[PDB]
Amino acid sequence: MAIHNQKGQTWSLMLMSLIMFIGSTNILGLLPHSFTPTTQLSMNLGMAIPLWSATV
Amino acid sequence: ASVVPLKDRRLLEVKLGELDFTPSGIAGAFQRGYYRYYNKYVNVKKGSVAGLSMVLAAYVVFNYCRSYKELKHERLRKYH
Amino acid sequence: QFQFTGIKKYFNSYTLTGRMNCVLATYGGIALLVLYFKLRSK
Amino acid sequence: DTSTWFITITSMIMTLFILFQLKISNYSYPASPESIELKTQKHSTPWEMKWTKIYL
Amino acid sequence: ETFSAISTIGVLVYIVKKYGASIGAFADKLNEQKIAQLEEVKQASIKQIQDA
Amino acid sequence: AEFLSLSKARIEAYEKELEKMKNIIPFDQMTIEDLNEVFPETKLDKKKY
Repeated sequence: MAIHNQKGQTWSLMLMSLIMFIGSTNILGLLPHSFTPTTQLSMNLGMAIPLWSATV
Repeated sequence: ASVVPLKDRRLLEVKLGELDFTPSGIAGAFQRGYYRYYNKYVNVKKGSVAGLSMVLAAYVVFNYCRSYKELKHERLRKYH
Repeated sequence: QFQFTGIKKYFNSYTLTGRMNCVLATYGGIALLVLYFKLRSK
Repeated sequence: DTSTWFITITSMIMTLFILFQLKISNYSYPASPESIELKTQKHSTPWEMKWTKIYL
Repeated sequence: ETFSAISTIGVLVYIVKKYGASIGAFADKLNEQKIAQLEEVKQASIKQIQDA
Repeated sequence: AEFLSLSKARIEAYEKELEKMKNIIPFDQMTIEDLNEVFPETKLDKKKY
Protein backbone atom coordinates (compact mmCIF):
# COMPACT_ATOMS: atom_id res chain seq x y z
CA MET A 1 0.00 0.00 0.00
CA ALA A 2 2.76 2.38 1.00
CA ILE A 3 4.58 2.73 -2.32
CA HIS A 4 1.63 3.48 -4.57
CA ASN A 5 -0.35 6.16 -2.65
CA GLN A 6 -2.67 7.09 -5.49
CA LYS A 7 -6.07 6.30 -6.79
CA GLY A 8 -4.36 3.14 -8.00
CA GLN A 9 -4.87 1.81 -4.49
CA THR A 10 -8.08 0.15 -5.68
CA TRP A 11 -5.97 -2.46 -7.46
CA SER A 12 -4.11 -3.46 -4.30
CA LEU A 13 -6.94 -5.35 -2.62
CA MET A 14 -6.54 -8.00 -5.33
CA LEU A 15 -2.75 -8.27 -5.05
CA MET A 16 -3.02 -9.73 -1.56
CA SER A 17 -5.17 -12.52 -2.92
CA LEU A 18 -2.46 -13.29 -5.44
CA ILE A 19 0.08 -13.73 -2.65
CA MET A 20 -2.01 -16.18 -0.60
CA PHE A 21 -2.70 -18.56 -3.47
CA ILE A 22 0.88 -19.19 -4.61
CA GLY A 23 1.96 -18.68 -1.04
CA SER A 24 -0.14 -21.70 -0.14
CA THR A 25 0.15 -23.83 -3.28
CA ASN A 26 3.93 -23.70 -3.02
CA ILE A 27 3.91 -24.60 0.67
CA LEU A 28 1.47 -27.53 0.48
CA GLY A 29 3.69 -29.51 -1.85
CA LEU A 30 6.52 -30.06 0.60
CA LEU A 31 4.45 -32.90 2.10
CA PRO A 32 5.31 -36.59 1.25
CA HIS A 33 3.21 -37.25 -1.86
CA SER A 34 1.43 -34.01 -2.70
CA PHE A 35 1.07 -32.25 -6.04
CA THR A 36 1.61 -28.48 -6.73
CA PRO A 37 -0.29 -26.79 -9.56
CA THR A 38 2.46 -24.15 -9.96
CA THR A 39 4.81 -26.89 -11.08
CA GLN A 40 3.30 -27.03 -14.55
CA LEU A 41 4.16 -24.17 -16.88
CA SER A 42 0.59 -23.86 -18.16
CA MET A 43 -1.17 -21.78 -15.54
CA ASN A 44 1.78 -19.47 -14.94
CA LEU A 45 1.47 -18.29 -18.53
CA GLY A 46 -2.10 -17.54 -17.55
CA MET A 47 -1.03 -15.74 -14.39
CA ALA A 48 1.48 -13.46 -16.09
CA ILE A 49 -0.25 -12.34 -19.27
CA PRO A 50 -3.74 -11.42 -17.95
CA LEU A 51 -2.01 -9.43 -15.22
CA TRP A 52 0.91 -7.92 -17.11
CA SER A 53 -1.26 -6.67 -19.97
CA ALA A 54 -3.69 -5.34 -17.41
CA THR A 55 -0.97 -2.83 -16.56
CA VAL A 56 -0.02 -1.40 -19.96
CA ALA B 1 -25.45 -35.32 -1.43
CA SER B 2 -24.38 -31.67 -1.30
CA VAL B 3 -25.89 -31.14 2.16
CA VAL B 4 -24.11 -34.35 3.17
CA PRO B 5 -20.55 -33.18 2.36
CA LEU B 6 -21.26 -29.62 3.50
CA LYS B 7 -22.27 -30.92 6.93
CA ASP B 8 -18.97 -32.77 7.17
CA ARG B 9 -16.75 -29.68 7.13
CA ARG B 10 -19.03 -27.53 9.25
CA LEU B 11 -19.49 -30.13 11.98
CA LEU B 12 -15.82 -31.14 11.93
CA GLU B 13 -14.40 -27.63 12.03
CA VAL B 14 -16.37 -26.56 15.09
CA LYS B 15 -15.53 -29.78 16.92
CA LEU B 16 -11.84 -29.90 15.99
CA GLY B 17 -10.80 -26.45 17.19
CA GLU B 18 -12.91 -23.30 17.33
CA LEU B 19 -16.39 -21.94 16.62
CA ASP B 20 -21.72 -19.21 23.96
CA PHE B 21 -20.26 -21.15 21.05
CA THR B 22 -17.21 -19.01 20.39
CA PRO B 23 -15.82 -19.62 23.90
CA SER B 24 -16.56 -23.31 23.40
CA GLY B 25 -13.52 -23.24 21.16
CA ILE B 26 -11.65 -21.15 23.73
CA ALA B 27 -11.17 -24.23 25.84
CA GLY B 28 -11.12 -26.06 22.52
CA ALA B 29 -11.37 -29.73 21.61
CA PHE B 30 -7.59 -29.58 21.12
CA GLN B 31 -7.29 -31.58 24.35
CA ARG B 32 -9.35 -34.18 22.52
CA GLY B 33 -7.20 -33.84 19.41
CA TYR B 34 -3.97 -34.07 21.35
CA TYR B 35 -3.46 -37.71 22.15
CA ARG B 36 -2.77 -38.98 18.65
CA TYR B 37 0.82 -37.97 18.08
CA TYR B 38 2.57 -38.61 21.34
CA ASN B 39 2.46 -35.42 23.41
CA LYS B 40 4.93 -33.19 21.60
CA TYR B 41 2.85 -30.80 19.47
CA VAL B 42 1.84 -28.88 22.59
CA ASN B 43 1.77 -25.43 20.98
CA VAL B 44 -1.80 -25.80 19.71
CA LYS B 45 -3.20 -23.30 22.26
CA LYS B 46 -3.68 -20.30 19.99
CA GLY B 47 -1.76 -21.47 16.96
CA SER B 48 -3.59 -24.80 16.73
CA VAL B 49 -1.56 -27.61 15.17
CA ALA B 50 -4.00 -30.49 15.58
CA GLY B 51 -6.71 -28.40 13.95
CA LEU B 52 -4.65 -27.98 10.81
CA SER B 53 -2.31 -30.98 10.76
CA MET B 54 -5.17 -33.45 10.31
CA VAL B 55 -6.27 -32.10 6.91
CA LEU B 56 -2.68 -32.15 5.68
CA ALA B 57 -2.33 -35.68 7.01
CA ALA B 58 -5.48 -36.56 5.09
CA TYR B 59 -4.25 -34.98 1.86
CA VAL B 60 -1.06 -37.06 1.97
CA VAL B 61 -2.70 -40.48 2.33
CA PHE B 62 -5.25 -39.48 -0.30
CA ASN B 63 -2.41 -38.83 -2.72
CA TYR B 64 -0.66 -42.04 -1.74
CA CYS B 65 -3.41 -43.95 -3.53
CA ARG B 66 -2.79 -42.51 -7.01
CA SER B 67 0.95 -43.08 -6.81
CA TYR B 68 0.52 -46.70 -5.74
CA LYS B 69 -0.07 -48.07 -9.24
CA GLU B 70 3.16 -46.64 -10.61
CA LEU B 71 5.74 -47.44 -7.91
CA LYS B 72 4.71 -51.10 -7.31
CA HIS B 73 8.21 -52.58 -6.51
CA GLU B 74 6.81 -55.39 -4.35
CA ARG B 75 8.10 -58.94 -4.70
CA LEU B 76 6.25 -62.21 -4.11
CA ARG B 77 6.52 -61.60 -0.37
CA LYS B 78 6.35 -58.93 2.29
CA TYR B 79 9.00 -56.49 3.49
CA HIS B 80 10.96 -56.54 6.75
CA GLN C 1 -26.22 -16.93 -7.29
CA PHE C 2 -24.97 -14.65 -4.52
CA GLN C 3 -21.36 -15.10 -5.62
CA PHE C 4 -22.13 -12.05 -7.80
CA THR C 5 -23.69 -9.13 -5.94
CA GLY C 6 -21.13 -9.25 -3.18
CA ILE C 7 -18.45 -8.46 -5.76
CA LYS C 8 -20.47 -6.90 -8.59
CA LYS C 9 -19.47 -3.37 -7.66
CA TYR C 10 -15.86 -4.54 -8.02
CA PHE C 11 -16.22 -6.13 -11.44
CA ASN C 12 -17.30 -3.32 -13.80
CA SER C 13 -14.77 -1.11 -12.01
CA TYR C 14 -11.65 -3.04 -12.99
CA THR C 15 -12.78 -5.70 -15.51
CA LEU C 16 -12.71 -2.89 -18.07
CA THR C 17 -8.99 -3.61 -18.25
CA GLY C 18 -8.70 -6.75 -16.15
CA ARG C 19 -11.06 -8.91 -18.21
CA MET C 20 -8.86 -8.98 -21.30
CA ASN C 21 -8.28 -12.73 -21.29
CA CYS C 22 -8.81 -12.56 -25.05
CA VAL C 23 -5.05 -12.37 -25.50
CA LEU C 24 -4.67 -15.26 -23.07
CA ALA C 25 -7.41 -17.16 -24.87
CA THR C 26 -5.87 -16.51 -28.28
CA TYR C 27 -2.49 -17.77 -27.10
CA GLY C 28 -4.04 -20.91 -25.65
CA GLY C 29 -5.84 -21.84 -28.85
CA ILE C 30 -2.66 -21.44 -30.87
CA ALA C 31 -0.71 -23.52 -28.35
CA LEU C 32 -3.14 -26.42 -28.67
CA LEU C 33 -2.85 -26.28 -32.47
CA VAL C 34 0.95 -26.43 -32.64
CA LEU C 35 1.03 -29.49 -30.37
CA TYR C 36 -1.53 -31.19 -32.60
CA PHE C 37 0.48 -30.18 -35.68
CA LYS C 38 3.68 -31.83 -34.46
CA LEU C 39 1.81 -34.98 -33.47
CA ARG C 40 0.18 -34.96 -36.90
CA SER C 41 3.62 -35.09 -38.51
CA LYS C 42 4.80 -37.30 -35.58
CA ASP D 1 7.18 -33.99 -17.34
CA THR D 2 7.96 -31.77 -20.32
CA SER D 3 4.34 -31.89 -20.12
CA THR D 4 2.27 -30.99 -23.25
CA TRP D 5 -0.81 -29.58 -24.84
CA PHE D 6 -2.11 -27.21 -22.11
CA ILE D 7 -5.96 -27.52 -22.45
CA THR D 8 -5.96 -28.38 -18.73
CA ILE D 9 -5.30 -26.32 -15.62
CA THR D 10 -5.72 -22.73 -16.85
CA SER D 11 -9.51 -22.90 -17.01
CA MET D 12 -9.48 -24.19 -13.44
CA ILE D 13 -7.47 -21.22 -12.16
CA MET D 14 -10.02 -18.48 -12.75
CA THR D 15 -12.71 -20.35 -10.89
CA LEU D 16 -10.30 -20.12 -7.97
CA PHE D 17 -10.23 -16.33 -8.19
CA ILE D 18 -13.92 -16.33 -7.43
CA LEU D 19 -13.09 -18.06 -4.15
CA PHE D 20 -10.19 -15.91 -2.96
CA GLN D 21 -12.05 -12.71 -3.73
CA LEU D 22 -14.87 -14.00 -1.55
CA LYS D 23 -12.94 -14.90 1.59
CA ILE D 24 -10.41 -12.07 1.73
CA SER D 25 -13.07 -9.48 0.91
CA ASN D 26 -14.58 -9.95 4.38
CA TYR D 27 -11.55 -8.84 6.36
CA SER D 28 -11.72 -6.59 9.41
CA TYR D 29 -9.02 -3.93 9.24
CA PRO D 30 -7.58 -2.08 12.22
CA ALA D 31 -6.86 0.94 10.02
CA SER D 32 -10.43 1.00 8.68
CA PRO D 33 -11.76 0.80 12.26
CA GLU D 34 -9.44 3.62 13.26
CA SER D 35 -10.96 5.75 10.52
CA ILE D 36 -14.35 5.36 12.22
CA GLU D 37 -12.93 6.65 15.51
CA LEU D 38 -13.41 10.41 15.05
CA LYS D 39 -16.80 10.39 13.28
CA THR D 40 -18.78 10.38 16.55
CA GLN D 41 -17.06 13.23 18.41
CA LYS D 42 -17.39 16.44 16.39
CA HIS D 43 -21.08 16.03 15.59
CA SER D 44 -21.82 16.16 19.33
CA THR D 45 -19.22 18.92 19.75
CA PRO D 46 -21.14 21.35 17.53
CA TRP D 47 -24.32 19.99 19.14
CA GLU D 48 -22.99 21.60 22.32
CA MET D 49 -22.97 24.82 20.29
CA LYS D 50 -26.46 23.98 19.04
CA TRP D 51 -27.74 24.72 22.55
CA THR D 52 -25.30 27.63 22.89
CA LYS D 53 -27.05 29.40 20.01
CA ILE D 54 -30.50 28.18 21.09
CA TYR D 55 -29.97 30.03 24.37
CA LEU D 56 -27.78 33.01 23.41
CA GLU E 1 12.53 -43.34 -1.71
CA THR E 2 10.75 -41.53 1.11
CA PHE E 3 13.27 -41.11 3.88
CA SER E 4 12.63 -37.46 3.01
CA ALA E 5 9.16 -38.09 4.37
CA ILE E 6 10.52 -38.03 7.92
CA SER E 7 12.76 -34.99 7.45
CA THR E 8 9.85 -32.90 6.22
CA ILE E 9 8.02 -34.13 9.30
CA GLY E 10 11.06 -33.68 11.53
CA VAL E 11 11.44 -29.99 10.69
CA LEU E 12 7.74 -29.51 11.40
CA VAL E 13 8.40 -30.72 14.95
CA TYR E 14 10.95 -27.95 15.65
CA ILE E 15 8.35 -25.33 14.76
CA VAL E 16 6.05 -26.68 17.46
CA LYS E 17 8.72 -25.38 19.89
CA LYS E 18 8.29 -21.81 18.64
CA TYR E 19 4.54 -22.37 18.38
CA GLY E 20 4.36 -22.10 22.15
CA ALA E 21 5.66 -18.59 21.61
CA SER E 22 3.30 -18.09 18.68
CA ILE E 23 0.46 -18.48 21.14
CA GLY E 24 1.63 -15.49 23.13
CA ALA E 25 1.80 -13.54 19.89
CA PHE E 26 -1.63 -14.87 18.96
CA ALA E 27 -2.95 -13.95 22.40
CA ASP E 28 -1.30 -10.55 22.07
CA LYS E 29 -2.72 -10.14 18.59
CA LEU E 30 -6.06 -8.25 18.80
CA ASN E 31 -5.57 -7.41 22.48
CA GLU E 32 -4.84 -4.00 21.07
CA GLN E 33 -7.74 -4.40 18.65
CA LYS E 34 -10.18 -5.35 21.41
CA ILE E 35 -8.71 -2.55 23.49
CA ALA E 36 -8.86 -0.55 20.30
CA GLN E 37 -12.60 -1.06 20.69
CA LEU E 38 -12.66 -0.36 24.44
CA GLU E 39 -11.43 3.20 23.87
CA GLU E 40 -14.48 4.19 21.81
CA VAL E 41 -17.09 2.83 24.23
CA LYS E 42 -15.32 4.64 27.06
CA GLN E 43 -14.78 7.99 25.35
CA ALA E 44 -18.30 8.48 24.01
CA SER E 45 -20.18 8.12 27.28
CA ILE E 46 -17.97 10.26 29.53
CA LYS E 47 -17.57 13.09 27.00
CA GLN E 48 -21.36 13.40 26.74
CA ILE E 49 -22.69 12.82 30.27
CA GLN E 50 -20.77 15.77 31.68
CA ASP E 51 -21.89 17.94 28.74
CA ALA E 52 -25.51 17.20 29.66
CA ALA F 1 -38.15 29.09 29.69
CA GLU F 2 -36.53 28.27 26.35
CA PHE F 3 -32.96 27.83 27.57
CA LEU F 4 -33.93 25.36 30.30
CA SER F 5 -35.70 23.23 27.69
CA LEU F 6 -33.15 23.61 24.88
CA SER F 7 -30.60 22.32 27.37
CA LYS F 8 -33.09 19.65 28.43
CA ALA F 9 -33.24 18.14 24.94
CA ARG F 10 -29.44 18.36 24.90
CA ILE F 11 -29.68 16.44 28.18
CA GLU F 12 -32.30 14.12 26.67
CA ALA F 13 -30.33 13.40 23.50
CA TYR F 14 -27.23 12.82 25.63
CA GLU F 15 -29.31 10.46 27.76
CA LYS F 16 -30.21 8.58 24.58
CA GLU F 17 -26.65 8.66 23.21
CA LEU F 18 -25.23 6.64 26.11
CA GLU F 19 -28.13 4.18 26.33
CA LYS F 20 -27.58 3.28 22.67
CA MET F 21 -23.92 2.67 23.55
CA LYS F 22 -25.04 0.03 26.05
CA ASN F 23 -27.15 -1.57 23.30
CA ILE F 24 -24.19 -2.38 21.05
CA ILE F 25 -22.30 -4.93 23.13
CA PRO F 26 -23.72 -7.58 25.45
CA PHE F 27 -20.36 -9.42 25.61
CA ASP F 28 -16.71 -8.98 24.64
CA GLN F 29 -17.21 -11.43 21.77
CA MET F 30 -20.61 -9.96 20.98
CA THR F 31 -21.30 -9.00 17.38
CA ILE F 32 -19.85 -7.77 14.11
CA GLU F 33 -22.80 -5.52 13.29
CA ASP F 34 -23.69 -4.11 16.71
CA LEU F 35 -20.13 -2.81 16.89
CA ASN F 36 -20.80 -1.35 13.44
CA GLU F 37 -22.74 1.61 14.81
CA VAL F 38 -20.14 3.62 16.74
CA PHE F 39 -17.05 2.72 14.72
CA PRO F 40 -17.92 3.60 11.17
CA GLU F 41 -18.20 2.09 7.72
CA THR F 42 -18.58 3.95 4.45
CA LYS F 43 -18.84 3.56 0.67
CA LEU F 44 -16.12 2.41 -1.76
CA ASP F 45 -12.68 4.02 -1.36
CA LYS F 46 -13.06 6.04 1.80
CA LYS F 47 -10.32 4.72 4.13
CA LYS F 48 -7.14 5.93 2.44
CA TYR F 49 -4.62 4.30 4.77
